[PDB]
Amino acid sequence: MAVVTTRQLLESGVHFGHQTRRWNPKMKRFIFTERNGIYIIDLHQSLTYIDKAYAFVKETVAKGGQILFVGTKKQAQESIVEQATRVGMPYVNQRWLGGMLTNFQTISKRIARLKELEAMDFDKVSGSGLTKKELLMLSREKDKLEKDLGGIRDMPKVPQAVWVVDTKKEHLAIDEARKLKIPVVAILDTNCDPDEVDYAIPGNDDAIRSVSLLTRIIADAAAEGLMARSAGK
RNA sequence: GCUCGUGUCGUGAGAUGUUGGGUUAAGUCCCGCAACGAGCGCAACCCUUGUUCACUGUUGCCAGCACGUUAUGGUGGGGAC
Repeated sequence: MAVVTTRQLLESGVHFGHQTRRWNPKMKRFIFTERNGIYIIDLHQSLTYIDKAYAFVKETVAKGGQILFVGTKKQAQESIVEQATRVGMPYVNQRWLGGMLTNFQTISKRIARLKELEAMDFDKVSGSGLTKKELLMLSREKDKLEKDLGGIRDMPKVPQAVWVVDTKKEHLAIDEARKLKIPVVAILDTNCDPDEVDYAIPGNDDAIRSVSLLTRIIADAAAEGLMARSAGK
């Protein structure tokens, strides 16, 4: 969308990148100016790329829409979850584990187990008595499953697209996504790869708000598409 | 301790899980983790021993009561031990 063009980007500081020490060579075209070691995003083609990502997410929600918001960095832990819960869009925030996208059967088994336990554990703790170190360990297992699984509850089948923040940390997600052929949209700074991302959105990924405004705008896009789905049906 | 399902890595045998840090009598748990799970083992359920309560009182027991061959709770009786 408009997102007041480059004004919001410049005020927030998206133009920041990484220094010369580590760099992905596929960024040769993507160079504005060498300012104080930190690489500078031109932020001009960024508008076009975010517009293209917006168009693709509109098309995905037109065909029905299922975006998996994957995130692990401390700069996005407290940002991804709130917007994903607001839009009602599936998300993972703590320890994206090997599988899920490929271990569909096991993850669905754990989804069913979590669904049944979230009721039976509460019924047992609130009703009939139970001894210690058994109810306690079941509650602890519930807590661990809740910590390691958030918005993954609601998915009937394989998703439609995945939104990635800090692909360097969440590398395995893109490998699974490319193996199973799902659209990928990711935040990439000057050290990431365009070959493994179809709809690439360059920009900083080291600040809390730097990923927060992008996740907020894509959440607004998802909410608008979900509203339009009422007429689309 | 030994393995499996699925995933993943490798052309392949195979690997990962099951490595690492901490802990435990224990692959016992915890933390992190391309692993996510499960199974047989460990543990627990069983028997016995250590404390205690209720119930029952003979062929067991005898605190309070009455005699007993002198004598043996032998006796009527007693639920205390």
